[PDB]
Amino acid sequence: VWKDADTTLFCASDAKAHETEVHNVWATHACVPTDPNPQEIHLENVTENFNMWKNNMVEQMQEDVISLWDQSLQPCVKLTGGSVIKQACPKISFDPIPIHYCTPAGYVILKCNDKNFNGTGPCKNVSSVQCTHGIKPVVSTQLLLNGSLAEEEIIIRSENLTNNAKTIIVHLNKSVEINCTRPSNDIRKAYCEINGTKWNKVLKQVTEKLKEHFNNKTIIFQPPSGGDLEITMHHFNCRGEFFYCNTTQLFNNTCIGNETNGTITLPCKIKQIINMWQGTGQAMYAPPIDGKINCVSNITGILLTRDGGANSNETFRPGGGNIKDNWRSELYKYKVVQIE
Amino acid sequence: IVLTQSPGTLSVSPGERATLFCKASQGGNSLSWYQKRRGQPPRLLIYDTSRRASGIPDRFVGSGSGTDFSLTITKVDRDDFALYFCQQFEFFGLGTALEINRTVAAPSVFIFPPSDEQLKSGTASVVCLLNNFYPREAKVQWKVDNALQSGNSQESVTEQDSKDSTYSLSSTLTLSKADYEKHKVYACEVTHQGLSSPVTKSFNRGE
Amino acid sequence: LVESGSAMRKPGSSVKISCRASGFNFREYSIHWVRLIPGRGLEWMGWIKGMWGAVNYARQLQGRVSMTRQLSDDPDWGVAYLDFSGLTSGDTGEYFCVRKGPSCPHCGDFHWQHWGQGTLVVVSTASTKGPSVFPLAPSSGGTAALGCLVKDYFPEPVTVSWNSGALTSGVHTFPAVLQSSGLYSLSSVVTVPSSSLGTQTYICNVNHKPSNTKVDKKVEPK
Ligand SMILES: *[C@@H]1O[C@H](CO[C@@H]2O[C@@H](C)[C@@H](O)[C@@H](O)[C@@H]2O)[C@@H](O[C@@H]2O[C@H](CO)[C@@H](O)[C@H](O)[C@H]2NC(C)=O)[C@H](O)[C@H]1NC(C)=O
Ligand SMILES: *[C@@H]1O[C@H](CO)[C@@H](O)[C@H](O)[C@H]1NC(C)=O
Ligand SMILES: *[C@@H]1O[C@H](CO)[C@@H](O)[C@H](O)[C@H]1NC(C)=O
Ligand SMILES: *[C@@H]1O[C@H](CO)[C@@H](O)[C@H](O)[C@H]1NC(C)=O
Ligand SMILES: *[C@@H]1O[C@H](CO)[C@@H](O)[C@H](O)[C@H]1NC(C)=O
Ligand SMILES: *[C@@H]1O[C@H](CO)[C@@H](O)[C@H](O)[C@H]1NC(C)=O
Ligand SMILES: *[C@@H]1O[C@H](CO)[C@@H](O)[C@H](O)[C@H]1NC(C)=O
Repeated sequence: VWKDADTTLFCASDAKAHETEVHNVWATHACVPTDPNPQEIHLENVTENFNMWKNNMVEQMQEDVISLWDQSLQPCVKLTGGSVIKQACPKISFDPIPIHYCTPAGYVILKCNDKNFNGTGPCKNVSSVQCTHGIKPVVSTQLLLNGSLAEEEIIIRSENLTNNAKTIIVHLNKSVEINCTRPSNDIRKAYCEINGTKWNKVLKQVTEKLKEHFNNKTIIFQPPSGGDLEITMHHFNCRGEFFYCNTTQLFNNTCIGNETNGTITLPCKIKQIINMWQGTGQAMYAPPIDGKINCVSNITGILLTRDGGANSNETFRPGGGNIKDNWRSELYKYKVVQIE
Repeated sequence: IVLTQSPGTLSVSPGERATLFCKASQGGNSLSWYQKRRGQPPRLLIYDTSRRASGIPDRFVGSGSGTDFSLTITKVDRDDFALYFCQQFEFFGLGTALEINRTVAAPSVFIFPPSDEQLKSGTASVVCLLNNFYPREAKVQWKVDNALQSGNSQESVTEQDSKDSTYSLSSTLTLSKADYEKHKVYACEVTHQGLSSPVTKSFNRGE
Repeated sequence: LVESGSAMRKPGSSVKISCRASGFNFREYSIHWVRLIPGRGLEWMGWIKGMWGAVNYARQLQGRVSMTRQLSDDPDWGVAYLDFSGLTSGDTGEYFCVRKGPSCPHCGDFHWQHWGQGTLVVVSTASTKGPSVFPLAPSSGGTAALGCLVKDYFPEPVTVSWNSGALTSGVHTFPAVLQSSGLYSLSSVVTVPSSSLGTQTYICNVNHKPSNTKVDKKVEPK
């Protein structure tokens, strides 16, 4: 017997002291070494209600990742609305590492072992674990990178589908690699290669799983209707450089069975003047570094907001923005409770 | 999702109990309620089926489940007579208007011939008044030399005058100078409900 | 929430309505725009986040609407903007900027407790024109009515006072109606005892500010 409670968790990882990489520097003092032998007790005949949209584990992880970026990534000059903060801006190795969240003495994390569980309903097959699995704190928009694939089939996640003001999280069952590349000598010009033959095959499965929640009507995709550059295009950080990828021919689709040259390429650019997700305004970074910048990631999730109005067709446009929704993509089956 | 507000207009005496409806098409959710008095922006009353907002009297009681919803006002105040809208997310209802109920009132029908100064403009407009009446269900016909008009007249009714909760209305029949000088008798048949006989006020061309 | 003043445009034009926001974390809350088109009910047009400015426009207004956010440490500060292109004749009404007022966290993103003062926008092919005044001479037995006919004017409104004030008894100033010519017109009558004719003077004062037109019209019995 337990109750839904909230406490201050501690993070766990495998940060290496020899590594000069940002996440390794942060997780070697703010976290503890990962336990070599994690135990897990499987429990049946016991149900439990979950809610990823009201999970304290997310707000804590959010407060930790924002501290990771305020600790290391220091831009040249930073605007505070009216004042400036001019510091030093040296380049650094940027690559997210798996971070586990555990409970102190007196608390236990509950894990939902239900395959097709979205994150709001009750779970019949629930297990108890001391720590969460490997979660990479990757900050990105529109497309979720380096996460966990669906257990068996695509799972649709949303606070409420009938509400158009709530972002939608898609849990892909099969991943699609992206071959992003910034060649070295045209210095701003970047690339992003996606297998279009398997993209329209995996995007159609997303629609069909979504069409089940919408009275058997057609579904059309389109680029976002507006906003800042951090949300209107595929924003993600790779090798310390902030990428901005146009995904016009990526959400250029319609749905019946499937609908949509060389494989689809996404024109990207590197901006030194970006809007921080820390919520302190706009900042300017040092110019891009020489060499071949390549960022091979994995598409595992999509962030959507249903274009609503007075409709028989539903329009879905990409756009996450709130990175708190990114952690929910993995912390959906976890909840901190207080023992007896 | 279809939000159907019935009946659209409700006559309630100041102190009686009012009951509005909001039968939705797709259920399994909640509903809000918005009040709008003329001259002021709409105000939130009830959110999530049955929850009041800040600075709202307890006389406003919400309820309902599934598809059927209802807004009830225990003892209607004199300031509660306004337009009420219901909301589901982005969708709204057409709105119901709370009306002050009172005894019937016979309209005092008046007719005004167009001015000679007006005839110099090339057009002629004759109007009817029939002010102070209840309810706002009237029927002005406009008959010139026993000829019925349809498509050349506009009426304009005022909201209930709070001092007696009565109406007024004003039907204006506009014609050209050439068509006005062609005829003689201009009548105005009024079919309300006060007195079984349709009151008709008329005048002949000249004086 | 403070919006701009009343604006009037030509058909096929565009209108930019601002919406000053303060007293709340703008980055965490949304600003929706709802228009009240007469006899059609409230219509939700779209919302705008203060964080990254994600927008959700209504399907039946595509290629016509566009919302931009302005900002500035006292965060709360900032202005929301609504752009409305492709103006037709049926887009005339009150346009509100709405927001979930300072209340419960349970309140959804459509439970708006706070409403702006509203922005009236009239779009037509007409132009600013002073009104013409036609006297409604009373008929010929006991308590008859007399009034003034304000015809062919644009735009709203017109203020009608009788005898420069001091006469506010049985006065009925009807709401304006839109003729087929595209110009407004209304009547303003006053019920008066039949024994007070020829001895009492009755004057109506019609005023039209947008076309700077003032008229002191008198009414005599037949
Ligand atoms: C609407 O109201 C009428 C009138 O009721 C009255 O007027 C009010 C201003 C208030 O002063 C009341 O005390 C008055 O009684 C109701 O009229 C009824 O009509 C029938 C038939 O004509 C008559 O037999 C009844 O006596 C009237 N009612 C009373 C209380 O005497 C009418 O029923 C009301 N209808 C609704 C739907 O509210
Ligand atoms: C519950 O989940 C565990 C692991 O996720 C699995 O081994 C077990 O078979 C599941 N229970 C049932 C009844 O399938
Ligand atoms: C999640 O699954 C539960 C099943 O218990 C269902 O009730 C709920 O509507 C689902 N939510 C979404 C967003 O699919
Ligand atoms: C992406 O490219 C398309 C052209 O295919 C362009 O219309 C659109 O504005 C671009 N979006 C950006 C730059 O955000
Ligand atoms: C989809 O792509 C075509 C050309 O490939 C383009 O004309 C069209 O505008 C695109 N649709 C969008 C951007 O919604
Ligand atoms: C995802 O992981 C791969 C391999 O671990 C790495 O190359 C890539 O940079 C990661 N994605 C991001 C956005 O860092
Ligand atoms: C969310 O949707 C469910 C049904 O899908 C409904 O019961 C609930 O009231 C909704 N919540 C909000 C805040 O609209």
